[PDB]
Amino acid sequence: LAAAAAALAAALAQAL
Repeated sequence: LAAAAAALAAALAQAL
């Protein structure tokens, strides 16, 4: 679950 959370966190960061 932390692995998944981090993946998505990165996606948002990279969006900008």
